[PDB]
Amino acid sequence: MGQIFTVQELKERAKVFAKPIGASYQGILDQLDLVHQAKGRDQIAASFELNKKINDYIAEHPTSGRNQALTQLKEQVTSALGLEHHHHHH
Repeated sequence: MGQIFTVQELKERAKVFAKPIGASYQGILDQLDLVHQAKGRDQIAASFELNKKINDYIAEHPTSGRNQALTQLKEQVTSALGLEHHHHHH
């Protein structure tokens, strides 16, 4: 809340409705804490990388107002690593 979104705090808002645990999806939360490993302009510059790619979250659930927070919030730090949204044909 001070600056970078906390993983525990995200779970509260991300709780929405009781849903199955992704387990492997938790990687999205490790980015918040991991961002502490990168340093210099590369760390923050990463913030602009996933930023655009995160726009996908809105496209997936644009009807939800929560995406506005996750999109903008994650775009700050989660992107701070530029993990590049993974996708495949299916």
